[PDB]
Amino acid sequence: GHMGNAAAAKKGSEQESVKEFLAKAKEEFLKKWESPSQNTAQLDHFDRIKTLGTGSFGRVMLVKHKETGNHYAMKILDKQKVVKLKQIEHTLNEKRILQAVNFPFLVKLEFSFKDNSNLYMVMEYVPGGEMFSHLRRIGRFSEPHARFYAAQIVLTFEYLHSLDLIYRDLKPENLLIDQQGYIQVTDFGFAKRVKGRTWTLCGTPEYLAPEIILSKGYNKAVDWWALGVLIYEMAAGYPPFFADQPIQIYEKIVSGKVRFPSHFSSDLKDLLRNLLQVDLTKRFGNLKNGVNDIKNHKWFATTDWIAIYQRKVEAPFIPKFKGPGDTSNFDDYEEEEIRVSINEKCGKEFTEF
Amino acid sequence: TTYADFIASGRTGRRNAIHD
Ligand SMILES: Cc1cncc2cccc(S(=O)(=O)N3CCCNC[C@@H]3C)c12
Repeated sequence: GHMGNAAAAKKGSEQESVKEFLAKAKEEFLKKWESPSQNTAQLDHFDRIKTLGTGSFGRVMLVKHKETGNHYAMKILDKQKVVKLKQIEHTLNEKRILQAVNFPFLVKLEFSFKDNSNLYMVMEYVPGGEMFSHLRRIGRFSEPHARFYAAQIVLTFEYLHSLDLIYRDLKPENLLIDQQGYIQVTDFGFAKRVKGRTWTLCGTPEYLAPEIILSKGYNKAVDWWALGVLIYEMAAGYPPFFADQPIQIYEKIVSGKVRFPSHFSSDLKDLLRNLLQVDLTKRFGNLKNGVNDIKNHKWFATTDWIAIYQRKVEAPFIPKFKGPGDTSNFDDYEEEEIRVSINEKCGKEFTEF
Repeated sequence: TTYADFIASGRTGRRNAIHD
């Protein structure tokens, strides 16, 4: 067969050890989910430094904790705006997930709190920038470089899916690079506990699985489709399905056709055809052998999965870092006040935050 | 080229999710 006796035994043992790790991690997650944390700091405990990111969600600021000198990324959400945009459940869900998970590639929430006007989630500052920026600047990542990042996503999804969490938000924009060159996943607003199926239309056009577009019930396999999109985009420099407008993107996604750059290896194309598989019955990550079809694929043959988890692999790329509080790997944004009203807003809606 | 088609799409910047 493909493996001789020693390799087959080693692989089997490794796969059983994964099961043992995940069972313990699920026990720990459920204990923390039952009994969270809350109101663990306040605004005047931090110095505001610079805005690192913005969106309809609100803003993320680099802050420095006054007592410890530690830098953090503080996400600030305007409660009234969260309500107007119908994001109450997503915001509460994001905090509850972040509070309960623990994995080397998932950003750590250190504090959370709220005032009359805003919600605050204070996370570890990830100083290396967005994968998106590096990808657009470099153009494309070599297959080994793409593989290093892809392996981290595979392990992260293996973890999240064991907790029955579907991620639903994968894209280079949502992946940050830490000081050692490893990935941090950060955005959990669209993540959901789904042991079975779910139905919400959500995600980013280029990364949507066909069954989402086609308004079907869907499952964790959408994350494996999205991994295929990510690997393709990392290795090509552009995603597999693009067009001027989302509707035309969706027509390409559902077609069952994908084309590859001539520089893609045959191993990469084989993996991608099995991830970018329209037929759920055939998609890698959704078959009887689960995540193992991906981890044992030829394209990952050089990947030492435990060494990646342990962060013992030398990263192919280390972002520039001049010291704590270096913001140079992020863009510049207009600095705006953070006003907090003398009147509590939306207390009932956010009572559990 | 396919790269030129990507540039022509106008979707080379940060992409928003559907709900935006
Ligand atoms: C700057 C930054 C730096 N360090 C940690 C961070 C944690 C979450 C979000 C950011 S963030 O990148 O500002 N950011 C905003 C949220 C929406 N998705 C894009 C991205 C994940 C952090």
